[PDB]
Amino acid sequence: QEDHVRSSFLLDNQNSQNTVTASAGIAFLNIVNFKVETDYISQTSLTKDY
Amino acid sequence: TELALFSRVNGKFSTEFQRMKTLQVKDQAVTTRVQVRNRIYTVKTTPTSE
Repeated sequence: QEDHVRSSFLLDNQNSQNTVTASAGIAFLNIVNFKVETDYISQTSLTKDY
Repeated sequence: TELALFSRVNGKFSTEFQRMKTLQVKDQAVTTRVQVRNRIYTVKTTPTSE
């Protein structure tokens, strides 16, 4: 009896997260007030097997 | 965005955009082969056969 077994596993994974929070707040002497903010969240995952 | 004028006129403007995506692929390929070969007897003719 001859037996051969060959297993091979490959796994790959990659995550990329970006966050950008840009804010601007102007406040005069109780006459003019302007508050702005910008949030940007991005996230990509990728897994690959074999 | 928040804008206040004269400490009496208020304006708020809140926008949001979520965009999610998902891609999955799965492949599979199984191959099997069984070969069997029995050889039990060997039947030959006698040299004195007519």
